[PDB]
Amino acid sequence: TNLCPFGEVFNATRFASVYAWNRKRISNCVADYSVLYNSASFSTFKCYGVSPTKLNDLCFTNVYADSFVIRGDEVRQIAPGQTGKIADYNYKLPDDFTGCVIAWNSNNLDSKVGGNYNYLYRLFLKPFERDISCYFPLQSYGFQPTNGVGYQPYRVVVLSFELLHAPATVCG
Repeated sequence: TNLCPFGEVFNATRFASVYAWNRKRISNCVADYSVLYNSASFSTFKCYGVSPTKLNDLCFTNVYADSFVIRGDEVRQIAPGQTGKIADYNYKLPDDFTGCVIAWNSNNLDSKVGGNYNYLYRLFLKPFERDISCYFPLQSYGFQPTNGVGYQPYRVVVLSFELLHAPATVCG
């Protein structure tokens, strides 16, 4: 009864840029979701399609966990059926969304005094596109603890749940 390894998913020291977002497939383990509901420390807990307390009693063939870091104000840009900077250039999301969205503060880790220029965004998609490639069309965020709330570095993970013709691999 090996757990699904979410300690390196949530408590990774370095995530990725939003144009190179880290997707990790999760299969063949047991996963606990109610402790992620009752962690009581996430600035954004939103679960689409299905309630998070009842997710512990469900089974899924494949999970895709997508991880990136965005600004403050555009946590509201994570929805299906909308427009936005992330929604057009960085991470577009399909309208049939049964996965769930967790975001939290990372001013403590993803920013520092004097500027954090770690992360990169497409300043110049279809759903689930990771776009790799006279200006260069990309820019870098400027991250300070003295930056504003909408300027704050937040970490976002997105859980995509799939049922296929395979037998079920991830349960609770």
